[PDB]
Amino acid sequence: VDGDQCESNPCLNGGSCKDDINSYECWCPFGFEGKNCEL
Repeated sequence: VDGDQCESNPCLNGGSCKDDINSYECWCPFGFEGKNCEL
């Protein structure tokens, strides 16, 4: 489980962590952006 980028919900504000291939993608609610939804 090396593609366990959704271990401790890295994304912020109250977003979800989705996986792609090797790395992850965060899914933020409508109005938030960033790598780990920081804005």
